[PDB]
Amino acid sequence: GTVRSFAHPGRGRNVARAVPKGRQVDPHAKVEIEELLGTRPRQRDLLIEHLHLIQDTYGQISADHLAALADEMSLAFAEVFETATFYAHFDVVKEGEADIPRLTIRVCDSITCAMFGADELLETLQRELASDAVRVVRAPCVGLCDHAPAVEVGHNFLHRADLASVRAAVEAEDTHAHIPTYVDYDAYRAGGGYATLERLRSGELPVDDVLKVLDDGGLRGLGGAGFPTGRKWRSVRGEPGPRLMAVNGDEGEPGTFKDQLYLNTDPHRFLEGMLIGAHVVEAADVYIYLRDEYPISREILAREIAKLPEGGTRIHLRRGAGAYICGEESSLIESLEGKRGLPRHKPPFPFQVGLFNRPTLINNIETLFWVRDLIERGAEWWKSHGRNGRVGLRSYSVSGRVKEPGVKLAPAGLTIQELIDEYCGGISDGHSFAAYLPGGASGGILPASMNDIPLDFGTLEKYGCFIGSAAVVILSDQDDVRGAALNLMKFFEDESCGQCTPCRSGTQKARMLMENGVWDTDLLGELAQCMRDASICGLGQAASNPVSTVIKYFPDLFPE
Amino acid sequence: TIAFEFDGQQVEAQPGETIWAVAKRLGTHIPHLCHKPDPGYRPDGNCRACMVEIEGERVLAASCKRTPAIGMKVKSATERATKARAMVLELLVADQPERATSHDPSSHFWVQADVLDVTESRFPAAERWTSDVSHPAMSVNLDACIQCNLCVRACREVQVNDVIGMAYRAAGSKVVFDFDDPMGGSTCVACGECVQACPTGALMPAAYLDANQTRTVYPDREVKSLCPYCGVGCQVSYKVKDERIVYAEGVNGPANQNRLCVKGRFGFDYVHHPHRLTVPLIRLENVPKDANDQVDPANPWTHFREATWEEALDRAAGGLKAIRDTNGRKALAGFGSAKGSNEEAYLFQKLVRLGFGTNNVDHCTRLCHASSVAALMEGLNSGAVTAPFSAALDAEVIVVIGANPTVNHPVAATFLKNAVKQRGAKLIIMDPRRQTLSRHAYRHLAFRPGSDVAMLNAMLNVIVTEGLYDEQYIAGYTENFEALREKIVDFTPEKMASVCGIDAETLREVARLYARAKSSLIFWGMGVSQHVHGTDNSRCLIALALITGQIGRPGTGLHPLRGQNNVQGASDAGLIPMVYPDYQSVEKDAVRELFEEFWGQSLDPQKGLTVVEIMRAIHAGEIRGMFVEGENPAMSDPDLNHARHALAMLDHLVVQDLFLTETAFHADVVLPASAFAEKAGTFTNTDRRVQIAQPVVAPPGDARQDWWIIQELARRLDLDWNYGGPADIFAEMAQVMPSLNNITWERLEREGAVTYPVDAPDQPGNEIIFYAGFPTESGRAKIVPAAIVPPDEVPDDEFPMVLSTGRVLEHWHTGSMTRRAGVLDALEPEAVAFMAPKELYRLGLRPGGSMRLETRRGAVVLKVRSDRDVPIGMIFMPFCYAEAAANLLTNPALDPLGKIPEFKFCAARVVPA
Ligand SMILES: Nc1nc2c(c(=O)[nH]1)N[C@H]1C(S)=C(S)[C@@H](COP(=O)(O)OP(=O)(O)OC[C@H]3O[C@@H](n4cnc5c(=O)[nH]c(N)nc54)[C@H](O)[C@@H]3O)O[C@H]1N2
Ligand SMILES: Nc1nc2c(c(=O)[nH]1)N[C@H]1C(S)=C(S)[C@@H](COP(=O)(O)OP(=O)(O)OC[C@H]3O[C@@H](n4cnc5c(=O)[nH]c(N)nc54)[C@H](O)[C@@H]3O)O[C@H]1N2
Ligand SMILES: Cc1cc2nc3c(=O)[nH]c(=O)nc-3n(C[C@H](O)[C@H](O)[C@H](O)COP(=O)(O)O)c2cc1C
Ligand code: SF4
Ligand code: SF4
Ligand code: SF4
Ligand code: SF4
Ligand code: FES
Ligand code: FES
Ligand SMILES: [W+6]
Repeated sequence: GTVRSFAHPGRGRNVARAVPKGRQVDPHAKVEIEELLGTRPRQRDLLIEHLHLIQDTYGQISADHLAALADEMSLAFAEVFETATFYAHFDVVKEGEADIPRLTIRVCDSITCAMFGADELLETLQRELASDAVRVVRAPCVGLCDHAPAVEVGHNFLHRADLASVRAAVEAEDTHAHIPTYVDYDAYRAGGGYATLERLRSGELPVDDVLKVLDDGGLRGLGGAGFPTGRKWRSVRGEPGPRLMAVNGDEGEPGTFKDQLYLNTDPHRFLEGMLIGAHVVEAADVYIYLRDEYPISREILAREIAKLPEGGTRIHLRRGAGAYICGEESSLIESLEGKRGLPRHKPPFPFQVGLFNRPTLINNIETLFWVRDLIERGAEWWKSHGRNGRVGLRSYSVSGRVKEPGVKLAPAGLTIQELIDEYCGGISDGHSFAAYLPGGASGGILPASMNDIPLDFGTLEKYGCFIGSAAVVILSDQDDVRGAALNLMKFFEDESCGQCTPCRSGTQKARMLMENGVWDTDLLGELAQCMRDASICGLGQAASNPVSTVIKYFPDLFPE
Repeated sequence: TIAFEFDGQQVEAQPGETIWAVAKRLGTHIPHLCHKPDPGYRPDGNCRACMVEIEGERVLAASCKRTPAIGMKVKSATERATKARAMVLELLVADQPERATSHDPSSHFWVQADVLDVTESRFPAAERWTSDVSHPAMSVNLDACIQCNLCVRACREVQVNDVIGMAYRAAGSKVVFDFDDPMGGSTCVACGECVQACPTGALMPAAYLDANQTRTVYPDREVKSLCPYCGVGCQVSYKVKDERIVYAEGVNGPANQNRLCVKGRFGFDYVHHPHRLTVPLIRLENVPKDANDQVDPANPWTHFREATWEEALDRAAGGLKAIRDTNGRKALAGFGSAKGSNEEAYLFQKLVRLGFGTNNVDHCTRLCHASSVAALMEGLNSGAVTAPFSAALDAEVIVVIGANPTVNHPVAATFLKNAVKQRGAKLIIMDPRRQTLSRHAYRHLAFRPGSDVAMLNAMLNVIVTEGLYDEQYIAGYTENFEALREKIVDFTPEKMASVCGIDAETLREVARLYARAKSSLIFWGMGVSQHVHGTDNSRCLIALALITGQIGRPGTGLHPLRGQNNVQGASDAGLIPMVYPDYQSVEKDAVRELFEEFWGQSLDPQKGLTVVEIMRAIHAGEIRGMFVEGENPAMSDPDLNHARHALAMLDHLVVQDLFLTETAFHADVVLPASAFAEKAGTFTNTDRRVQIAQPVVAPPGDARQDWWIIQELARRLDLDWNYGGPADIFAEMAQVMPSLNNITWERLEREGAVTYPVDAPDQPGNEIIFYAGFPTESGRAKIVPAAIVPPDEVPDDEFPMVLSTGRVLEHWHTGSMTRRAGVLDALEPEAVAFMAPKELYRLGLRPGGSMRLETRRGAVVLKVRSDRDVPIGMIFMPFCYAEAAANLLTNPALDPLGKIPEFKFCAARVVPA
């Protein structure tokens, strides 16, 4: 009794809360995630791997499971949510939202596959096969440009896909990766493999002889930047230990597919060069960051790594979740630490402050692939190759309007005419050479009149271009040059990490300005200068190259 | 210093200084959006509006982010840099809503755009997210967001409330709460830090916008004052429009550094509530007094009639004087306020001791930290904290026991979280309940309620036996350690693990971690002190600090948190029965004669009664008249049935309050006083910081200043007082308070805050004390061993549940102020109690359902909230709800020494309702 009550106006809102503020962890969800995790650690740097485990187990990441994961790892809700939503392959489903269909089909819509009708193919598959159990979505370049158009069914990538073959895969439940035959651990050792690494560990081959061969060899970074490898290995060594190593296998530049070829044919050649560099800089752990779109490579590496002897360096294999920006070395570091892939500011530089704020060595897959050959055959053998005054060997990923697309292992410094005619079989019939992209999406667009420029590190900077990862895309007369520029801008608009204004907003405004029929080339000129000068990282600094070069070198397309 | 060249001039830069800071110090202002030059905000360098040109670099550099180096050459006026900054601003302007009708047309963004002559964009607009007005205090309109991340930094690194994140990618990057949930239904605690940080108006106080999310209300003036609620002592800037406070912002005070909590930022509204008393009231000479009496504050004419100030003052003083001159001087008592100023407390205790002629003066400190104070005086001969809460940043190990600082001292808790996040401090929480802070704790010990002594004695046993103590400190600065070494034998972790519920390995690990650290700091609160054995718990904590030497150095010491905004200052002014001002004992002849010469009147030499003793004496008919100012014992006293009986038994009760509170129901005369925001005076915070308050607005109607009312009562009690105002009172107090040496009203006005004790009028005060010994007779602290004592009332088959009482974030004590503040009322509208979900399942209840709570002393009915932080076998309930008053059930049994009731433990039964 004794109602007493209270004259305070809260009686209008007088419904209170049945639970504390915010969403609440479900006891049933906690048990399910705890068994799913098992004996795995709960450190922050395993967050993305744990997100993969939930998405693969259930086909989606429900808010119930996500909330349970945060409680397990002692993280806040916004911490796990902001991380998961960064990556394109994670589907977060909140309460009352539609579930993700069991099977997902992804149609590449990047530059090379679009030239072979990917836009119509995606429309057909959405009209034909999309249902309550099949979902059809666009995807950026999946490193299959020489087999365009490329479509992924589950984990199974289809070469030269069409309506009939894609429907065959769905009916046959052919949704898994097809592992090919490759050079395995025993065949590698029968060919003298790992002998060079053994000499290094014992001490018969001095570390100083490895660096001398690299510096005299002139090996340069094949990830695109071209920094000399021997000079980079020395710098990481100079810093106080402990030291770490990470391999960049996030091959995401549209038109680049060379790294996939070497992983799927001779994995142990890559693994030896990685282990040699790890010994030179005395790195205990090596992290391998492999892109999500390479399921065949992921399976091949997992088996071969398990075949290695009990060495002094532990190998960690990590898996991406779909982000082009994660190839940038500092953004790759943030992803390995379990966070959003946002590039860091410099200074300091990654070789001084990197993974877990330790001196870290980052190398591309192809750069480490050639380390064994450069030592066992000498620096003189490497420098014997080259044309037009340039020195070295290069692997050009060539696609487009050529008869024989693929990876060409050709001398550095060739011209596009020489590359097309001496290694690609020439322009395909019913087409005439019109334009080419020397460095993939970010390298600019050039007319066929400029077919006499050697393609090498540092030679394209005169014309506002760069070789990058040597992704060469060939265009013909039946290829809108301004349409190609809009495709690249749409790629950069989607792939921007969103950190800084010139890139996050500049790519959006540039895309909207290019979809009008008459480009305001003066306003686009001023915008391009701002993005080059003020963007934080390489993506924003190069996103305006396709617009800038098309305006400059194709004057006949823009009426006054 | 790092000397370099800036814009063609030779300059020198201090270490750890950015190019933007150098240019600003030298007068050259560079535009900035994502950089906020205020403490705690690390530059991020993402908006790119501050770009400068550095010679020998390919691209431009962010001046707010880069520090200069020897030989560098920086240029900011070049066409490249100016063009880039202008283009960044133009890109941002493209997406902004139209300025004249925007959410803040005078935002920092628009001022920066004005400086750069950018008013329109050549770039097309994009349609962004919609408005979110789910939270009653703040409004979210992300169509004006520029993605600067200042709110993310505010929530995650400054406050570390961990609510906001930046979720998606590219131009779709979006500020989100939790899983992109509405703000009103998220984990947001409404501290408002993000609102203060945001430069665009995307986040605003809801009171500034109309129904269309435009046209920020524009205050006429801003006044700098303090927060009226808790002992942290935040400095606040009140925004006033049409003589009404509409909003409040944080100020760079030494305690808070621009940070606030929800009560400080949004809880100012109670001063304008329609229930504010405006005229004196006199009880009608027809209505009897009853314990179950009820008066409607909106309509008090059922029991009262309004009176002139002269008539009401005459009635109050005449009743008191008649009781004094007929029944004797010991038949009177007074309850002062810990929420008033130091000057008002001094005048109140002077009034009691001279007009009433007795030492029966006390306040809520008797219910707060009496046992802790008793233990500390027995040990160190002092009751003060030995370090401020900001010393947590220098502490390797931080211990929080029996305190819930993220609810009851939130700004100090933000500094603790800063220590954990940025300095690697290891936090150990000892509390039967898990808390929001527990996720950051290195260890959370969740021992059984009432068993502090067992766990602390096990830790002391581990330290003593394994030889982890500081022998050098013990031999030289303490005494009586041999007694402890002898006593502690029977308190091994193996025996005590079952008693405390914490495994022996955890106890050993925590003891080693505390003893071996370079610096350890202990905080404790009501969970330790509010038991019949609270003095034992405090003795254990003091022994832990003494034997390991973790006291008297930076990052070390003992900090029992001060609850009310001015409990420390009221205690210093002598508003307690056993001492004169500055803790001078009323029993010593020398002190009594000094004060008899100072005040010119003989004084009673016997010690007074405490709050609970006073209530007992009222219930027995020994005390006849009472004067109460700024206290609500009809809700805050234990065992409210008998307490209200005692209050209704009085011959004459005078109440000086802001509203017709539950205590004022039984009053004979009610005198309307002025709130904190209407007065001037000095207030002392938990860190011994004396700070000055300023009047923001005027009192409503005919309400008067508290000091003026006390002066009127004294004058009618045959005392010749003539004080101009608080400053004169301060001078008189400083004449007899040596702790105020070198602190004056002028210095306080000029600086705003001074820490005592201080040795010069130009030097800062001593934050750390006891570095050279203790103010004992021999200069050494005495170790007093403790023994296990059971709670007064323990559960049985009749009453099987353990009942504990405490506080919630949005409400204050009895609810007299916070339930009259609109935002706080909206956040917590109904009376609720907390219980573990498994207990709800076992008892047959559902979340949000009603239940009947019963002890041997009373019964209530209220709603139930399911909470996984509450242990099995416990029910937790705040005492701020008049419809279900928690103190109707509590045990009035007292600690034998501290004389504090056992609010934190009693036996209850729960049934569905
Ligand atoms: N929002 C808000 N803030 C306030 C106040 C308010 O009313 N509202 N009041 C102010 C005042 S005057 C004061 S004194 C302070 C009080 O501040 P706190 O000391 O934080 O107050 P409580 O929440 O009562 O603290 C009790 C804590 O001890 C735990 N506990 C319960 N039983 C035991 C036990 O046997 N042993 C131990 N070791 N712990 C136990 C409880 O579960 C809870 O975590 O807060 C001040 N700040
Ligand atoms: N069950 C249980 N009981 C408890 C506690 C507990 O934890 N559990 N805690 C105990 C503790 S630690 C404390 S401090 C006490 C607090 O007990 P109280 O101090 O009685 O609580 P308040 O609600 O603050 O008291 C009435 C308030 O009205 C306002 N007010 C009244 N008159 C005036 C006036 O003239 N001027 C101004 N400016 N304001 C005025 C002030 O806010 C004043 O403090 O409660 C104690 N009781
Ligand atoms: C936007 C962006 C994307 C990149 N993507 C890749 C990539 O997919 N693979 C790669 O090896 N390097 C990539 N890089 C280069 C790396 O940041 C880094 O320079 C490289 O891995 C170093 O390779 P190296 O050690 O062989 O020189 C990218 C750089 C940028 C700015
Ligand atoms: S340039 Fe683009 S990708 Fe690089 S940090 Fe800025 S927004 Fe992110
Ligand atoms: S008001 Fe405070 S708790 Fe709420 S989102 Fe803003 S910073 Fe975080
Ligand atoms: S809400 Fe305000 S502070 Fe937060 S990112 Fe947007 S503009 Fe910046
Ligand atoms: S922490 Fe305490 S002093 Fe600061 S604003 Fe909140 S209630 Fe007021
Ligand atoms: S695979 Fe479609 S463009 Fe590379
Ligand atoms: S203010 Fe320096 S980059 Fe935003
Ligand atoms: W208190």
